[PDB]
Amino acid sequence: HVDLTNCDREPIHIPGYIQPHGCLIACDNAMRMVLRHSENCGELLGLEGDLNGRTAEDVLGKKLVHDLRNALTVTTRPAMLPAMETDGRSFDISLHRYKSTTIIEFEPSGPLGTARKMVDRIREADSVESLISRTTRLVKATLGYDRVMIYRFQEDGAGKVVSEAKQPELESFLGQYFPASDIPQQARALYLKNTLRIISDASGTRIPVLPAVDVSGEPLDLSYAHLRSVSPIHCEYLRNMGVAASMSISVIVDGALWGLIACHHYSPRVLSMPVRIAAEMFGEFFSMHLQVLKQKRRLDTINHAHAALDRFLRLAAHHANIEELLVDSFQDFADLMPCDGVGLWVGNNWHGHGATPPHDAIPRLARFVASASEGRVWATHALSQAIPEAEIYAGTAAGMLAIPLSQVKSDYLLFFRKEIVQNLNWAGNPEKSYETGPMGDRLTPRKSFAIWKETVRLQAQPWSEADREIAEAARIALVEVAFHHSEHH
Amino acid sequence: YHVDLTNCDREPIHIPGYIQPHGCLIACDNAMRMVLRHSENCGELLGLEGDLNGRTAEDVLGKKLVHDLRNALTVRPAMLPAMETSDGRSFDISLHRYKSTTIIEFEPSGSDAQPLGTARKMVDRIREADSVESLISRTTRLVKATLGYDRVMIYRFQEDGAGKVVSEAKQPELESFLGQYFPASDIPQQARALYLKNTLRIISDASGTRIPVLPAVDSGEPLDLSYAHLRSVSPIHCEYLRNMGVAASMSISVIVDGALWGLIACHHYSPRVLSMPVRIAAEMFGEFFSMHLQVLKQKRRLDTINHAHAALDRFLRLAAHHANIEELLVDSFQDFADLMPCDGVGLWVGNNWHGHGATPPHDAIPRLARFVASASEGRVWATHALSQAIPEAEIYAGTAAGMLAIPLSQVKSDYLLFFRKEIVQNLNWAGNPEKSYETGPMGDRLTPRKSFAIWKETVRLQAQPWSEADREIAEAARIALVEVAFHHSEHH
Ligand SMILES: *C/C=C1/C(=C/C2=NC(=C\c3[nH]c(/C=C4/NC(=O)C(C=C)=C4C)c(C)c3CCC(=O)O)/C(CCC(=O)O)=C2C)NC(=O)[C@H]1C
Ligand SMILES: *C/C=C1/C(=C/C2=NC(=C\c3[nH]c(/C=C4/NC(=O)C(C=C)=C4C)c(C)c3CCC(=O)O)/C(CCC(=O)O)=C2C)NC(=O)[C@H]1C
Ligand SMILES: [Cl-]
Ligand SMILES: [Cl-]
Repeated sequence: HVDLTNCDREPIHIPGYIQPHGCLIACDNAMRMVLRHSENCGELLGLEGDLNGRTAEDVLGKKLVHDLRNALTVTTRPAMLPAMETDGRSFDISLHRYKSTTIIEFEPSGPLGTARKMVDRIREADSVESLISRTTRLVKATLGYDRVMIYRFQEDGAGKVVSEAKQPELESFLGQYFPASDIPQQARALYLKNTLRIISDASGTRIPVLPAVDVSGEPLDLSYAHLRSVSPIHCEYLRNMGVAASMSISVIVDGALWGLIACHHYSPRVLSMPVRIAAEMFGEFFSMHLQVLKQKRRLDTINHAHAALDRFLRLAAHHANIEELLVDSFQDFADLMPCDGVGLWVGNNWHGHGATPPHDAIPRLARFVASASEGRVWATHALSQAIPEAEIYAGTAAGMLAIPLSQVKSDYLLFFRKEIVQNLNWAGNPEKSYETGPMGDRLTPRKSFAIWKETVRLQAQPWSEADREIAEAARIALVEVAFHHSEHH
Repeated sequence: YHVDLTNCDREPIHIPGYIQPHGCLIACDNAMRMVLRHSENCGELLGLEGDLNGRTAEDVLGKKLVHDLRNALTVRPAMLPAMETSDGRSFDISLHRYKSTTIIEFEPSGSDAQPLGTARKMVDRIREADSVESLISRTTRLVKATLGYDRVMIYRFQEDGAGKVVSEAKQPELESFLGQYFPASDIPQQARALYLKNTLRIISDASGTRIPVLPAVDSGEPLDLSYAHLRSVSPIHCEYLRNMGVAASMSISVIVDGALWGLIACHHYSPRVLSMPVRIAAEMFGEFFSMHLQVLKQKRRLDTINHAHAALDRFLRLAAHHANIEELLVDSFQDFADLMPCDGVGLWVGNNWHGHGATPPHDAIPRLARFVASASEGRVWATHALSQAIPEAEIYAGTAAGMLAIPLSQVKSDYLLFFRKEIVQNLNWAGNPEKSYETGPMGDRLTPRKSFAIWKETVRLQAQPWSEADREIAEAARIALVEVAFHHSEHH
């Protein structure tokens, strides 16, 4: 009995049910004997009686067993076998082996070409922004879903809606965030393991797997089964939205879950196997192209930083007073990385530009970095957790990155970021409200957004590994300025 | 016009006026309405009665085939295997438009597997390669075993455009070229341009009777065969191949950062051509090989850069506990040899030398330090040609032909110096010095023995160039050492 108290640990990989848009047979490892079957196998495949204890050869016939045993060699990911002949009827068959069990999934029948056409419309994108923008538009028109979104996962596991294409009558979620808890760890693991997650009907009656628990007390692990049933938590969430069906394409960068291409329909919908194969091929190209553009943007940003710091080094060689040059120059360092403010703290004198803590606050911050830092870059996105008094000015500066200008003096170049809620660009309608089921308003985008805001209260956008690399290049450039100055003075 | 060794550097190999005899070529107007030119062998190969120039493409090829070819041109040349011609027979057709001309190329169809299946099997056998070395090593063995050529080599182009043979799979009776180099002049610029433009270059027969394109000149214009796979071969290269005993070849161009990284060169000692479907597979393999090489290269660069940073960070922590930085460096300098490929390293501080490995003699260092001082703007200075900067350095070029200097001060001419031997000293050539080659009318220039001798002369007194990676690591070392000096001054 899953509810909001235990849905974080719901065993969604072993639900004991499938979705009604196909049927499922579980065989032993050698595909000799039928061990389990979905209750709808008789109806869909035209079979009579309890299929359990019948041979694979009996239930499937000599030909299909021969063909499926061969395909099981290909087994990586599940083998997708569209348009397989049974009675001379056509079934789209998915076949995999996991936990010493052969799972065979059947759909009544109805790729390179569709895939090639989609990939040709994104392969010329030359920015991450351009790729993610055009992808929702392209997937929506090609796969025919009412809404297509892209989420980018944040360092804390929250999702941000970074792209959206939708029917003009729908509310917008663009620029919205949801908390990490909206997608539990087992769901994330399954998104990482499977390219596609299909939900044909959020109000479809689940079909039991017979048996749910076998004679040995083992549940059936449906981790790689596309027909695997959906948490009633998530089904209630979609029903509250008015969503009736979904398909997600997992975006994998550096072997990790970067985000999802989330396709939502406001009526039941399932794509044929051939179209899903195309969507999966599109997903792999999207992921690779995203990873290529992301590397290029990083390289350009690091190179920009180096060229700016080299200009500063050449400039500084012609200056007898380094403190004066920095007082005149420090605001230009704001261009090195995303920040809302920058400041110079040298000889107990403060110079601020943009959104910073007030001069009164800087001694305490300088003191804390001196204590906290081992002479290297020190950075936090949650100043109030380090310095409670920092809560007062969290609206202006919730995040700080500190570059030491000396190992002897408590002098710093300080970068600041606003509370992340202050930089929101949400396209949504705060008047749009949602109906709820027995679990209450927790399972609504409105409440999800409110919960996210509570989790980032008094916090800024985290300092990226790139921001930290740029900060280290700046620390080291400034050491060099100081050294060359002492060499000649 | 006759090509020879004085003008082969500018031979117009894109407009030879001939094709190779393993197919035939029809050139049409941009709309594929009219036949403008044809190879002499079109008559024999396609079974066409009478001169073709002036006829409609539909009259020559039939309405159905021209319809399909028009469609293919609507949807790199188009590779169309097993096309049915008007007389029932199957032809592998290559189709492209260039310089307002449609070029149709024909080969008799055989029996072939789907290219994608062939390509996938090859790709599956290199995709698990986790180093550049493992990829380059296994690729010549795999390609030879798949395509059935007598020799498969990989060349890597050097900074000066020279090729190095970095992988080889061969018949056991053949001479080895592994670890050999050839000078840049062995592949002229227009040949390089065509290796960049075309993934595959096919030579069916290095001694084969050229088939004329009729007419060779139309308006005075020759037929541009830049993208035609049947384009004939320079007499110079055919003579080179005949001298080697090579009768046929196929090269797969390796493209990295939109530049020609190298070739997978397939050589046969008897006339040989692959079917179009196996050539499509070879092209798909080449594309995958290029991408996987780039991924392995990126990981190897990142690992060497991170290894350098980790080592320089250990040194910074170490130095913080040392009152005497000069002494620490005297004790430590040899460890810096581990940052980048080098044959020697030394410390020049306070007119005192300490050397490790292959370095100039102690007496040579003051002249080198003085040179860097006058030539450097207080940043890293590096050369692979010391004697070109300092004539005196020729004396010790065997030991040290290349130097990368890291300045330790802006007010004292103190350096950490890295050295590389003359490149011929680090040669790992698997070849037979007693293997000799017959020659044609152009003489022994067109032989591997003389190619290698010419290369050796182009790099005499020179080392392996310092890579962009080596220079990035040197700059991290310079900066780390500035930081050691500064923190020393802060606390002392
Ligand atoms: C305690 C467990 C909860 C839970 C579980 C599951 N969520 C799953 C998928 C899922 N949930 C959401 C959340 C959203 N928040 C929004 O603000 C919003 C829209 C504006 C959505 C849709 C998302 C985004 C997803 C990802 C799929 C998609 O986008 O379509 C999930 C997996 C379902 C499956 O098996 O396919 C589980 C389990 N959701 C909760 O809210 C909680 C409390
Ligand atoms: C002045 C022009 C010259 C010239 C022209 C061409 N060379 C072409 C191809 C070619 N040439 C070589 C050279 C080699 N040097 C070796 O030492 C060696 C073997 C040990 C070889 C084979 C190479 C490597 C190649 C690349 C193709 C291959 O390796 O199979 C060329 C293009 C031919 C074409 O149309 O396909 C031209 C033109 N070669 C000279 O030596 C000079 C003087
Ligand atoms: Cl749209
Ligand atoms: Cl990103």
